[PDB]
Amino acid sequence: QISVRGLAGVENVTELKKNFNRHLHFTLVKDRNVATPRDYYFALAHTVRDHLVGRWIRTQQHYYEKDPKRIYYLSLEFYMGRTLQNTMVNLALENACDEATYQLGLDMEELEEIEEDAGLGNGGLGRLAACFLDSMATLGLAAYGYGIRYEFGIFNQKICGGWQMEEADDWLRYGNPWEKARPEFTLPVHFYGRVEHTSQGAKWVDTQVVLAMPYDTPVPGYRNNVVNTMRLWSAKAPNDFNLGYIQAVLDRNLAENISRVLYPNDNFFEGKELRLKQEYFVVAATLQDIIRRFKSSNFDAFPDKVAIQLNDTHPSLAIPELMRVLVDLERLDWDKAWEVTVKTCAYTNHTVLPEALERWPVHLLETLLPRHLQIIYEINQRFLNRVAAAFPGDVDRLRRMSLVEEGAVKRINMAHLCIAGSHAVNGVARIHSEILKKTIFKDFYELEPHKFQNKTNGITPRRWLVLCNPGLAEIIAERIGEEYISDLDQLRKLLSYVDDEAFIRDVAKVKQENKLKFAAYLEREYKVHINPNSLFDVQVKRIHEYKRQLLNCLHVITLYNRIKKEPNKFVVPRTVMIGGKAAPGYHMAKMIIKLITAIGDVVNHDPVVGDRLRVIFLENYRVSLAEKVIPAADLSEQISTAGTEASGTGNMKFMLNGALTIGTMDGANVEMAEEAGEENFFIFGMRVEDVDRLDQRGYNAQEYYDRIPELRQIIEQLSSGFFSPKQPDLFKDIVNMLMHHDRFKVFADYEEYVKCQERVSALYKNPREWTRMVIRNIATSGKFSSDRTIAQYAREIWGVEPSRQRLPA
Amino acid sequence: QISVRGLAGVENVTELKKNFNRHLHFTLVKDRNVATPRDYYFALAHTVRDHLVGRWIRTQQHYYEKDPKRIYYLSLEFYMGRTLQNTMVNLALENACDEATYQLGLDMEELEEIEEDAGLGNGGLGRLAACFLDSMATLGLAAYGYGIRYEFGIFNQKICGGWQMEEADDWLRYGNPWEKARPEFTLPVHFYGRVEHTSQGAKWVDTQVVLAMPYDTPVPGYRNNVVNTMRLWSAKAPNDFNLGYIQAVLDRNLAENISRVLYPNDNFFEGKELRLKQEYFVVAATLQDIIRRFKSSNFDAFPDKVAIQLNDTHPSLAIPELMRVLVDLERLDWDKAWEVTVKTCAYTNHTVLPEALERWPVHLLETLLPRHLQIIYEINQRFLNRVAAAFPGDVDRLRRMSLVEEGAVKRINMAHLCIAGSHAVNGVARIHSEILKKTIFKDFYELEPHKFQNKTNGITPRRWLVLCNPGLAEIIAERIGEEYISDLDQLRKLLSYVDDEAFIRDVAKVKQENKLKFAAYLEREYKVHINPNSLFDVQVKRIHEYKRQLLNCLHVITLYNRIKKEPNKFVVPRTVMIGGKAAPGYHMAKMIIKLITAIGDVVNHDPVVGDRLRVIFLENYRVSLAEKVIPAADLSEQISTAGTEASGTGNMKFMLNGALTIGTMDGANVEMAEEAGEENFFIFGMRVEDVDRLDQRGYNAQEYYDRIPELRQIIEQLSSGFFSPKQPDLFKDIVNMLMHHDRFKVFADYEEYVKCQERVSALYKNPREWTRMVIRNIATSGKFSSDRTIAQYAREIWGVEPSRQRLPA
Ligand SMILES: Cc1ccc(-c2cc(=O)c3c(O)cc(O)cc3o2)cc1
Ligand SMILES: Cc1ccc(-c2cc(=O)c3c(O)cc(O)cc3o2)cc1
Repeated sequence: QISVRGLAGVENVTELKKNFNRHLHFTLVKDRNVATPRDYYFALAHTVRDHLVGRWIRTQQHYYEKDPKRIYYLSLEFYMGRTLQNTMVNLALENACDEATYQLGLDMEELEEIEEDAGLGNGGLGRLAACFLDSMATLGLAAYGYGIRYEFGIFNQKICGGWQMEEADDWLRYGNPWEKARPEFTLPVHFYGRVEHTSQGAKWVDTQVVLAMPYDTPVPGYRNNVVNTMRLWSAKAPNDFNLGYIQAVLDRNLAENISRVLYPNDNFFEGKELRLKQEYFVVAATLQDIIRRFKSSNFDAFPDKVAIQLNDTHPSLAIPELMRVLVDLERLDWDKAWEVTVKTCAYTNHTVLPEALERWPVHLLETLLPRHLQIIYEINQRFLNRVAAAFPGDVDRLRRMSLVEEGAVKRINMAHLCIAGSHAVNGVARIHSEILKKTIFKDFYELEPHKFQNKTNGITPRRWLVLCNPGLAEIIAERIGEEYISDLDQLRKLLSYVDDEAFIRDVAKVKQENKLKFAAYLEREYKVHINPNSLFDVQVKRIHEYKRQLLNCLHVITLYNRIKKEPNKFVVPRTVMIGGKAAPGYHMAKMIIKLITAIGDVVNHDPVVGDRLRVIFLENYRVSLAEKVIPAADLSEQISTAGTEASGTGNMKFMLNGALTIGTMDGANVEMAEEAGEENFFIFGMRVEDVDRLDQRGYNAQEYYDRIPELRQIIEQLSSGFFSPKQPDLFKDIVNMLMHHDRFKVFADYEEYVKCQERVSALYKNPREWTRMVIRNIATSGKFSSDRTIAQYAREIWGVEPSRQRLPA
Repeated sequence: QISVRGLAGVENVTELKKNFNRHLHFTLVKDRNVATPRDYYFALAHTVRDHLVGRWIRTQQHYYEKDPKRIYYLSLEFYMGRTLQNTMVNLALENACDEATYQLGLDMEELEEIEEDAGLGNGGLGRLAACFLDSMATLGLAAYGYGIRYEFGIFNQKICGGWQMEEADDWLRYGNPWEKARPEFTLPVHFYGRVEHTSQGAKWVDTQVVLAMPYDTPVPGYRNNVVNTMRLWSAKAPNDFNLGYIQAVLDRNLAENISRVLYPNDNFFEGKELRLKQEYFVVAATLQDIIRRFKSSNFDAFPDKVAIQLNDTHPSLAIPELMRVLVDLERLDWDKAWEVTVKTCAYTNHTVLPEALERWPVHLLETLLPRHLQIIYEINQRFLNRVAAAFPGDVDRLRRMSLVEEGAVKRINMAHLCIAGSHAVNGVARIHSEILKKTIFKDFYELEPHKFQNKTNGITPRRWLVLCNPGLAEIIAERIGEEYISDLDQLRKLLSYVDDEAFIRDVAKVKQENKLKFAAYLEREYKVHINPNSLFDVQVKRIHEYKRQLLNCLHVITLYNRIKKEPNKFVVPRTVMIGGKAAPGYHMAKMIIKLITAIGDVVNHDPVVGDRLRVIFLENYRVSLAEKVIPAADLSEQISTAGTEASGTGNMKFMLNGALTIGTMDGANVEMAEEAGEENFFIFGMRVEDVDRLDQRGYNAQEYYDRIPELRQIIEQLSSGFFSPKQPDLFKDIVNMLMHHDRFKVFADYEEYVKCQERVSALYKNPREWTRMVIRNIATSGKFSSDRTIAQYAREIWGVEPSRQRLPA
């Protein structure tokens, strides 16, 4: 129907239908009479997968022929979402498949909805990995995603009585048609044991073996016929394992638990053994695989053929592991092995928040990875010797920079390990990268300034525009062509259309259609009635104190109280939608969810309010829900305390999809405002500098409570039980935190937020000027493409040249 | 090459090759350069599976159209072995696939060897299920095998220092291409809880739910285009299960352990909770499925549409479960529900050995299945009331016949439950069925003589002749045609060829070729040197006291001692091969294995012996090894104490494949000797009557030790450490048992065994007369086809007529 979805040729369509009917019969062992919609999804999935195979084989063949430098993206998270539509998009099969299925009397949209999300990630960090894979394939890089095939991904979130409940994400129940098991590439991973010092170096012995079995998933580039690989490792017990008999067999589960479940913490460190096992498991299996590929091309050339990107410190053990292989197994001298390691590895930092910092107790590493600890101590000694030589007598520096933290229990700072063992350390937005150099890694910067880079995050415009927002994609394509999808900078051409009446009409029309479709989706799946003519005010992201959903809650209650004070005065109608998962053990995050729903219970049922104000908690926020709600959004809420949100990526998704941003000068917000112009952005609140000023003198929340009557009223309402009639003291922990222990200074930004929100409403009253500002945002969103990001990684870190040239089909 | 393997048409071969190359590419994502032999096996497996699909869909469709009476074979064991060759055989694709693969430069035989056995069984009972499925498909019955998809089947057996070691049978590691998951047919199974008595009857509440997910495997009939279903249930935890968070996810394993591992006990009851869970799980999921199919055709008609065969007492809970559904859920009156149950269910008994009898502690059923216990007590009360009325004043009868056994702990006799709740009780050989009526079920017979039947066991001639012994199949086909494969009685026509020089030559030639091939197989896979001109003396079956491998050991040591006494005297050369698995906790069985190997260590390394005597323990005896060694055998050892082996089926396999039988008048041996003639059988030892005579007066083993010098020498050798120089007392437990606690009277049969073995050797010296006797055996083996067995089940128990008519392709 629409052009950017590709051609529906008579040949293609005939062929797709034939193969659909083939798979239904032979693959699914079903006829048309007994088939469920799930069968139909599977038939289509297999049919589309068939188009990947040739390209997948050719691409891997090609990388063998040409032997390019290989990029290894190590992450414990790949937040992939659904694969079907994305595959169709990148292969240009969407319209053909739409037509083929239509003729079979099926709605492709309905079939797409049957696919489970591969939710093998928590949030930003995980989704960045996913976007990166897409971009790396699109830019023709010989790149491999390496991670863990979790049996269970991020929990499914149910709301029960306004509270979050967690359900196991059994995503593999019905099978995964996208993966291919490679049992022939199974590799041993070792744990426990002890170190033995012989004549011929150190030997790790008496270990427990877990096997790592790889599953390969294709990563198609955008219309270039490149298909890269995501390899995820599954834990399998050896056959001699525990080998009364029955219990031995049952106890194989112990070993296989390693790949069982994704830890559901966002920007939080939990020092659990099972977590460390996951970290070693992925690192050990990957490095063996890397080295095997390399040897089928001495170690001098390793860094010319291998780049390893560490996604946060989660795979930091790659550094000691690479040393261990090089020193203990390959018998290189320390210094040479170290050179190779440093020149191979690069570290991306994702946050400065201290509770996220991985600091592993020594006693844990001692038991689990005895050899790796020795190697870490050796790295620490040699590193600290360089520091001593550069800064003679600066004993405090030595203490601050040590990989080993002294204290109650000794810990390893994995971030320090990463900086020491990497040739490049990058942040994920300009302000974040600057903060790293100014604050938490100041000492490291002073020693090795050359290591520290910026690589501002991005999002794939494939998933995050073409896929989720085809109507916007099309109207843009009608003006400026299709080239922009793989070259997002071309969106600037839209600036010359800012005074075009037809384009203004189109932008606004697409937004209205998206809103209608989302409001419909709500009624179908979660029976709730929302006004589509209202401003869609959405905050979707993990629930955190630092992300300040609470600040949003305060505004929501403010609007409510203002309506009640003056019922018969006009206000711009809003639907306020907040969505996100709390980590299961994060009490405050779980309380915030409850507050959100508790406000809804009051606001949504007040006759005086009408449909002027609605508060909706979006249940089970995940990738596939982001694809629905983001296109439908008017106002993007990016309201973290300045200095807390390293980058964000949600911010970029909304900008690309025609929502305006209300936000702080935090993370990539700063660069978005820079690109679009401050006049086209609803910037409010303290800057980083302001927060520092407040910290130096001390943050007294009472002062704000005393001086802002509107704020006082809200706190009195929370305390007295206005929002919890049956349990008047329900929200005492919220009030107490805001008043006495608020690290994120919610009250400090309250006044500027509310005022700035008034300005949003004022602009919304003028549809034409709203839409013109929207155009200025979309048209300057080009920088925030992961294509740009990966291009910068490739040139400035990995030392490879990206390519837009197509492989032969 | 050979005719019974079907046509290799130019069209067929071209088509198979095209589809092989298709699957390699699309299914396995491999090209010819990277493919392993395992890939090639998989490509062929998928290609052959493609030929099943059409027939599978049509057959199930047909059963919906015609709505025939449905047979449900409930077993906890299906010893299927490999599927590929069997599928090819039954579809007539063998030669075409041989040709197709040959042209692709591959050896099909090598690819076949890559397939894992589906070892979801222990021995006789399990293999009988498998043969039955084949026969039921071949005889056009609307039949379904129902069982458990164990993640791990019967352990793989390694010999280490002459001792059995067990390894996990991880048969699903590389995937199973034969199964199809049916998640849409997932069903809840309940455990624990408590009973609540309301106004409207009893209610089972507060239960723990496990889900049962079915996997369907095709069962092709022989060349009739019928494909029946084996449905095996897998345990899956519900998503709300245990739903800190991490542990909850990990604890899903608890629930899934139900389908994890097959209990590796042969004819032995182990009263473990996990075992009872397996028994309820398969019964609960199956009965729901049966009832669902039935309702898509009141309960009056259930037995006209449903037969349920219980394979031993393992699925005895089907009786209380059917009552529970009918009474508690469907709200039928007790008496009517009972009528339906009895008319639906039939019980096959597999042994009289008391340690095999399932006697479940009440406290276990009380906790796990509270409602089923109440129903059992109710059955018991009503049953005992009928007994009281028939035998007034016979209080002892009441005690003997009770479903509930009084004692230290109360137990339920599941065999009593089965007799009470079934319209038919059958043994598995004439002598066994008679023993049931005379001894262990005398009381039950006296009450309901009409219930007790015989159904002598059989083996499928497809697997056990055509598949494993194509050369024998062919030479038979050259004379009498191919019809015999589905009508084994036609083998009688071979009696008219007993004096044909050409046929005698052919029978002997095939035997020699089989021996050469097996002797080769030994060298390749287990580097050992055997004389192919020797008599192949084989005993393969589970290791048991009752099966008397020990008696065989005594003979072996006797031959050895005789050679040593007179080195320069001629003896017929023998290779003695004993194979079988011991249950992991069966100490005596594990000692016997050790003795066997210990004899080998002495005999096989004695220079004086030469190649006149070799003792080989066949490692990892399983279905696929039976297919190799049985065709190669000359003498079949069936030497159980009379009254112990209910039937046996190994006996029949050897008879079909041109080995002579040395054996006791036990089990089906009696009928084999009857069919072939006693003069064509090496019958020795006590009859049942003789054993009874010995028991009445008492078995004193000392008497035999005192009177038989040859026997005394052997016992002195065992005791003094002739066979265990380093550990002189290794075999004290063997000696002590034989002397003082031998339930199986090894010494009593010793003299007649050795003498009868002398007669075997004498006949072997005359090849022509040996072969003529072989022909008389093969030619009278027709009765022992499972086709005959199933035909008798169908007519005399199930009330359905078998059919040899083909379905349209
Ligand atoms: C700034 C900031 C960041 C993260 C957190 C956080 C995140 C968690 O997931 C979390 C948890 O699972 C258990 C717990 O006891 C505390 C926790 O705290 C708090 C504050
Ligand atoms: C006649 C007869 C039959 C079966 C057995 C038998 C079989 C077993 O599997 C077994 C076992 O696993 C553990 C054990 O302690 C004893 C056992 O005894 C013994 C004698």
